[PDB]
Amino acid sequence: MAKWRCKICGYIYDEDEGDPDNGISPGTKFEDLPDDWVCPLCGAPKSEFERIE
Ligand SMILES: [Fe+3]
Repeated sequence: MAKWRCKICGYIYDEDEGDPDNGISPGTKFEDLPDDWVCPLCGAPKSEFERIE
């Protein structure tokens, strides 16, 4: 699946790994993250992410 990178801090959301610490299980698409999900490292919104893969 895709990788999305936070432009502010470089954190990569990997759809194959999800974000289990915030209740997002492996295999969840970036589009299916909650509208108000933020970068776990810097707090930037989804609008600051771009697909890198
Ligand atoms: Fe970030």
